[PDB]
Amino acid sequence: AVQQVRPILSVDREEARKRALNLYKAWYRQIPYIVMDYDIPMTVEQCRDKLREEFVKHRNVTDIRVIDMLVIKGQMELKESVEIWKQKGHIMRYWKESQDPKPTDFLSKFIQGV
Amino acid sequence: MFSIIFIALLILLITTIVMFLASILSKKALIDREKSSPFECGFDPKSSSRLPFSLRFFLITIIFLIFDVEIALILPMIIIMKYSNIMIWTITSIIFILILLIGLYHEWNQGMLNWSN
Repeated sequence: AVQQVRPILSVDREEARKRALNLYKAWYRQIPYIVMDYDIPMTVEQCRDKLREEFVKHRNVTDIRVIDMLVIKGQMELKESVEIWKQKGHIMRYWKESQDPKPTDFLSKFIQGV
Repeated sequence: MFSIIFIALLILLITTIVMFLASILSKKALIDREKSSPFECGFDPKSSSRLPFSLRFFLITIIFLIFDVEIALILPMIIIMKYSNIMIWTITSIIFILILLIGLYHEWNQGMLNWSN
């Protein structure tokens, strides 16, 4: 079940793989600047893990066009973070610190209620 | 002089006491990491204020130093008009103010008085 479509940025998965890695470069280069220029608790090693953790979220993605869009949005945040348009609050938004853990085991959820 | 210095000190002491009252009379509350942050319209600042601030009136800035040092030479005029030779005083004074005007109009015509563009 295939159709003809217009490419977004890349023509091949290999080019898409190439673009995604560059986005990892630029972020990985940028973490030392973000720590200095934002009054946030997190350190470089913690952040450099968060970069790894989330690039892993989109582990099973296959469509090149979807990978292009993730890289378009992924790049947009970096420019908004290479610049300090994103404020102190927004950067820490990547951690969901305020939300406390919700237990997963059935017995705990049942006792806690829906 | 010595009278003026004493009152100069006495005033400085008095004005100094004023905030030393203000610093104590002021309500005291715990200082926050955000309360003491700079003011830049409510959004965090991109750039320290200690970056190089470009200059455009640099040329006028230098000309200001000069023009003052000729104010040192016009001010004595009055004081020595009753006591000086009138030709020498008259001639020299005029060719002092013409020189200044000519200098000013020369640069004005050359466009140096305009800012960097």
